[PDB]
Amino acid sequence: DKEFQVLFVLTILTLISGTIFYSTVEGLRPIDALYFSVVTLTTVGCDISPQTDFGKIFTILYIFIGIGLVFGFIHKLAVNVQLPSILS
Amino acid sequence: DKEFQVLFVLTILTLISGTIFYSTVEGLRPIDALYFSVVTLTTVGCDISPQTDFGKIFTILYIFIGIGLVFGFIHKLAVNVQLPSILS
Amino acid sequence: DKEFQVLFVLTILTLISGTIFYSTVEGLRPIDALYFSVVTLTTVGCDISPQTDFGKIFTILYIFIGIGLVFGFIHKLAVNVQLPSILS
Amino acid sequence: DKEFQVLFVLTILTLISGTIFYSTVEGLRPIDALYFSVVTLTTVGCDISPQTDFGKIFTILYIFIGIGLVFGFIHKLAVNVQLPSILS
Ligand SMILES: [Ba+2]
Ligand SMILES: [Ba+2]
Ligand SMILES: [Rb+]
Ligand SMILES: [Rb+]
Repeated sequence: DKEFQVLFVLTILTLISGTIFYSTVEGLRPIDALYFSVVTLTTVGCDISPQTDFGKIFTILYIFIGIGLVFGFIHKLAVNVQLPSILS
Repeated sequence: DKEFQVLFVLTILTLISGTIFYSTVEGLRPIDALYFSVVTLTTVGCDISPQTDFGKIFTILYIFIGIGLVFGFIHKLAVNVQLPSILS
Repeated sequence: DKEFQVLFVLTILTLISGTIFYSTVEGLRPIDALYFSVVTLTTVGCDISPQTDFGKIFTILYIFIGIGLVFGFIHKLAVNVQLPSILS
Repeated sequence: DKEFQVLFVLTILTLISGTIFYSTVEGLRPIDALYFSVVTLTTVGCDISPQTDFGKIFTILYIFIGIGLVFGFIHKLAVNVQLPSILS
């Protein structure tokens, strides 16, 4: 699907931005930065929190911007891929 | 859009109320109070929990009143604003 | 509203059940048990986790049963109360 | 219902996969592995985070694949089963 493709690409770019930011500013390992971005944007959350004020401000903006996109991608993956394969 | 503007203003006022409350009652720094309000209303959560009973009661009420508004704002941002990707 | 009334009553009974359970089995203070039930059923989550296996099993069942009801109540409070008052 | 049964079976299989994985890779007790899978897929979250990189990668993928199915099961339970309250 085309819109699923654009949602996938935007989700990947968002997770890449989060990885880069949290590895630079918060000094996380790249895998830890990626995990934090993922559990944050899916609203799972973890015991980790940003320590710098820049990290906290960016996390607020990142949450507000990326929750909608990550969950649009999850919803489209569920409704246009997972449902037909289940029907099979 | 107008409804988007109402939702933005209400979200800002809700986060301001949360910031003021958690900086007064829970003694958090204002940036920390804002971060806690944001991660609470978006259901992300963090390792911080209110220590006073007043903080806990206010958080229960704050969750129930503000989750709907915050996620309405996120949805309207993602749909009525976050679609310039249609310029694909 | 009638269905809003039944959703409110069911949410109150669910939070009461959670308060009683987590104050007895997990030894929490009643306010702490109520706060844990609230942040759990709204998927906010907190740093607290049940220590007993009974608490963990009950929490799994409680999550699955009460997320749908708590969020039906939140959705109805947003759509049948908050929206018209906003329009005013 | 039949779709409810498919969703229940898929949810059980997903939680079983999560239990097995988190008990092997992360060394959790089986009850703890099941609890972590449940609170992760429902987006509640807990103070536990995977310690191995394999655990983190698997959790990212597990979140993205299972959130849709788990919440479809919760919705179908709450709507097609949790309405005997209509006997009001
Ligand atoms: Ba959620
Ligand atoms: Ba948490
Ligand atoms: Rb959540
Ligand atoms: Rb959470």
